[PDB]
Amino acid sequence: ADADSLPHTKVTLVAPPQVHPHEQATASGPKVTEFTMTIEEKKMVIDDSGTTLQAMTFNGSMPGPTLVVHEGDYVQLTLVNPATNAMPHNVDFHGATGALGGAKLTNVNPGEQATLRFKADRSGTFVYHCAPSGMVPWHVVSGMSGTLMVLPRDGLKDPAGAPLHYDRAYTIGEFDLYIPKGPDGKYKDYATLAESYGDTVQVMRTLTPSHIVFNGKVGALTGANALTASVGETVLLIHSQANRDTRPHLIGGHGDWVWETGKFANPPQRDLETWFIRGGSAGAALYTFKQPGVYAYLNHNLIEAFELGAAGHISVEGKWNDDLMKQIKAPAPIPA
Amino acid sequence: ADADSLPHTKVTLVAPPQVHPHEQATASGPKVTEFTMTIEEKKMVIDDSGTTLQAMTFNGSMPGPTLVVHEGDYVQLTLVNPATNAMPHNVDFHGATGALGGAKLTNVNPGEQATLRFKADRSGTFVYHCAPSGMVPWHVVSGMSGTLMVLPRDGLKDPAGAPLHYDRAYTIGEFDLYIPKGPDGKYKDYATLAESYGDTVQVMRTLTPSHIVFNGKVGALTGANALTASVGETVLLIHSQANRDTRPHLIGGHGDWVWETGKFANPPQRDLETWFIRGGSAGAALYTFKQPGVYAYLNHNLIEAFELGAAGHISVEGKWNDDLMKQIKAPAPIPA
Amino acid sequence: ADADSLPHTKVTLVAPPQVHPHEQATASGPKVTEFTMTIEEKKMVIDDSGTTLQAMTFNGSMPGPTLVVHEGDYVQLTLVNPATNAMPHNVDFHGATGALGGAKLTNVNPGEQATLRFKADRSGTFVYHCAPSGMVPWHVVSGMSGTLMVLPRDGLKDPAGAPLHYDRAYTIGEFDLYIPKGPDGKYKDYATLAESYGDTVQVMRTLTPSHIVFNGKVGALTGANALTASVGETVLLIHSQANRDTRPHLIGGHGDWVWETGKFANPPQRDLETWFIRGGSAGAALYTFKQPGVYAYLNHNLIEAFELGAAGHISVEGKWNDDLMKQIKAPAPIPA
Ligand SMILES: [Cl-]
Ligand SMILES: [Cl-]
Ligand SMILES: [Cl-]
Ligand SMILES: [Cu+2]
Ligand SMILES: [Cu+2]
Ligand SMILES: [Cu+2]
Ligand SMILES: [Cu+2]
Ligand SMILES: [Cu+2]
Ligand SMILES: [Cu+2]
Repeated sequence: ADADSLPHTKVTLVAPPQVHPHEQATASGPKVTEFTMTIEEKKMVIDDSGTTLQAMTFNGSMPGPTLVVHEGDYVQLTLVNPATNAMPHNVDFHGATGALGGAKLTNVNPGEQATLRFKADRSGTFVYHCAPSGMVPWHVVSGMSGTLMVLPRDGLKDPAGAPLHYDRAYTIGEFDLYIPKGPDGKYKDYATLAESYGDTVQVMRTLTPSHIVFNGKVGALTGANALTASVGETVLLIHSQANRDTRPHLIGGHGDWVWETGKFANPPQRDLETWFIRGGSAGAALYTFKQPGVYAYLNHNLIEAFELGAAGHISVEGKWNDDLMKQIKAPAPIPA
Repeated sequence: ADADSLPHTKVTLVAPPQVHPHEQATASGPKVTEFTMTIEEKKMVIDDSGTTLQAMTFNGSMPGPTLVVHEGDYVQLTLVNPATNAMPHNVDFHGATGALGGAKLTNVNPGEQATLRFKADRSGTFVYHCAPSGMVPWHVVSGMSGTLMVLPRDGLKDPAGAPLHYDRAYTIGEFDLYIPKGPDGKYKDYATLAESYGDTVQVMRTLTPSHIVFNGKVGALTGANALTASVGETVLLIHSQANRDTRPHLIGGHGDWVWETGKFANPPQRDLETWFIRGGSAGAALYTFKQPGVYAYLNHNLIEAFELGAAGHISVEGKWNDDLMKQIKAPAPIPA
Repeated sequence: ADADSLPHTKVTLVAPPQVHPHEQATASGPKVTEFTMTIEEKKMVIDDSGTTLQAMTFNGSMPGPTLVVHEGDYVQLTLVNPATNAMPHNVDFHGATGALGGAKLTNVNPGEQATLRFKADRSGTFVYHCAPSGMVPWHVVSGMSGTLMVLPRDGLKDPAGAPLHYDRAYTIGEFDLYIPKGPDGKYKDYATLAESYGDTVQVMRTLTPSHIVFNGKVGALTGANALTASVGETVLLIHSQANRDTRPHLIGGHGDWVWETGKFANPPQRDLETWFIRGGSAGAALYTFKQPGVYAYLNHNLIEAFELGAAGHISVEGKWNDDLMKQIKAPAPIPA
């Protein structure tokens, strides 16, 4: 079980909301799984009015990509901070043990890279985020977080030990954003990342976000970018929030099996209407679709969802089942 | 199990905080349980200073009445929107599957009605609320929500499978309200429902409620309207919050058995001091009273309870038990 | 089991973050455990800029000391309100049954004392706090709360019934503070406790704390006051929040066994990254350290932790384990 003598394999990451190909149950023994990520500081448009955010990312996306391994594997990560960036970064994995999650060993300035290895000995969905000494909250709320999923080697199980299987996995990162407003009542636009600092920290101290978005912008998971599924398919919905609580709900569906604290050695709860992800954690839910149609997935503080942006769509094909729900009489004039 | 061939029965609903008569464990087979609700838009007084709210309700109350059925039954609801109302409404049941909880099939304008049927296949306490496209948060925080309780056919059980029974059930809906203040520092009073819209949405965006009330007003469950019980009685306390988290506590008592996520196929937790209802869900707790006296039931963010209004009273008759608690020496001067 | 015929023993309390000496598993039968606490109203400095708080305490500390007994014991407490204080106080134990937790029987004015006894029949960590009629939120957020820990007579157990043992226990009280700012943008300093009242209640109503501290001040658990442990030691971390939610996280570690609702008759959850303490409750977590180094323990809303103060340090001695984590390549220039 000395990692230096195990087989090494390289994985290619994919952008959210997809998750890279992987096995659930596996017959493999432990290995060293190698990953690479590159930091990207960039301005982005987060809404339909042109509001911008001076963002900081892992691999260009919010959230960063999901990494998937099995309990007992070793994660080997090369973190690259290109010289086009202006700030120093690092990475803290909540799934790792020691040295502030690895943040003490991965401090890279622009133009540097570093390589860390850690044993993934605990199963579950865990957050990873940047955490530079003295600038922690700002790097996290500007985009620097993602999920590491450590599956049990035997796959997911229900409370009685029966196997659970998913057909598709989707990853959703939810981000509370603090965009300053100027004296004319409009959101401010900054020329550089450093310029946004001072106004931004003052808005963070009110504890009131201007916007709360799934995957980088208002409406990111709607229209042509909605998630897709069919009747009879089982989906795994991974949800991460690295700084603030959230309470996910699928309108028209449920959480058939949910790990709200996200740790797969504990039994899941069933039939949930709305579950709770603690700020600084990732959780997971399974659902098998039984009816076709458009579904909304959102934070069930409804003001956060519909006024501030934390909502997305799932578009599901198949045949309608009148035994589960039926319109007995359509809307019509009250009888006189 | 085709609902068109099952026996149909009509139920008469009662106003909160009572719950309509029902069986716990039952020997009946599945049936179609028919209900009717009528929407009422009305101005109400929510506090002792005369502050009003341009409210929207189901059946005239906040919360709407609790509906009770058994797992495997079908719920058939006729929703009536009278022509005295000004807005369109609908209903989303978190306990149902498909068509946005039934909201896509129940869109009624003033002067219309519609009838929906759905299978109640999952046990637990679930929220139901209005959800009109583009106006969701406003209809919910103005009053439009209630609870649907789906009991297991065998009644409630503890973690080891032993039967649990309640003598009385009470339903509490908790509502975060966003009442705008004018330039003189006083709360505004609006002539019509539509006029309150624009100021109200601006207060919702701060995420800071002006008031947080149980059942429609500050002090609704105090004085002559306090809940009542006696020593040795077991009560079921159902608590719903359709938009914001809350953390219920019984001062002087406990939660003997609690389902905080509200889903009866999961084992309850015991001996809780304070539990947690996620915004967009209903939960339930059982308690057997052992001491007489006045008890307070409240949201244990104490500022929310005592400054903003989220607190109520339970008045309990019976005999005091000095083995559980005894005053050894009453307040007296410190000995010199 | 008549408490008047049981053996009585007096315990001497210690200041947080330590906990008074006690047994875990015990062969003793029930007893009456006697404690004394004295109230102290005092001004304190809570940060490095000189900001003061007109505070109210139990025994001079925030939080008050942790009291430890075993399930079935009786707690006998003498509460003393010295005549140097200006206000009336009392105590509500969430672990007790009846008379508003004992608050109806312990109303002491300055110059008075009173003695209460109650059966500790439910195991777990429970909050105790002051609760004077009409002034409840203010006495609690000014400092008046602590934890009562009721251990099972057989000690802590895992979900399968296996014994769990801790080598050290630490108690952390987290306090949301509402310090008013004057017209010059600086925090106000008050000559007396009564003078702070009116400005303070207005800040409480915004629901936005100015500061959120562990054990009385920003940086209380850092530097020479950091908590200490060694590799291989198992620590019990007790965390109380009497008014507002919090979400504890150990950077570089985990919660090996956690009771987030704090009630030891329920099975713990394992491998948690971040857990959740409901406002108005205390919870507990166990962790066995595997790596040496400085660890941070904090509220994982990172703005609350690093901008408002809710963070502390644990300093751990021992030998580094490269099989759990290893730096493969230190930060260096990207290869060209
Ligand atoms: Cl919804
Ligand atoms: Cl209380
Ligand atoms: Cl952290
Ligand atoms: Cu960074
Ligand atoms: Cu973290
Ligand atoms: Cu409506
Ligand atoms: Cu809903
Ligand atoms: Cu007091
Ligand atoms: Cu309390």
